[PDB]
Amino acid sequence: RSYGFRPTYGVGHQPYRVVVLSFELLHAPATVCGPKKSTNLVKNKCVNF
Amino acid sequence: YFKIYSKHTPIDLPQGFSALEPLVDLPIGINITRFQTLLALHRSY
Repeated sequence: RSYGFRPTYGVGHQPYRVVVLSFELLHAPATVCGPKKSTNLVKNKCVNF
Repeated sequence: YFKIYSKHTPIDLPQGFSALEPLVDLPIGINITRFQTLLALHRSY
């Protein structure tokens, strides 16, 4: 069947876009890794690199 | 985990020395047991 989407509808029958992100962790190596970073090239002083 | 290497030189294999360098970034699960060479011709088959 088809949806009768109209502007006069309320809030329960109006069009709602829904996305689902499902994460997969197979034994295969991971290729999608989230971001990271900071920024000091400190010199003449022993720091943790 | 993939692996491929290459190097190019101006000379059969000579008696000189040179080292091959890793070339891509391809981590894919394959029980690779095949190898195929692909040539080029102009007969247009």
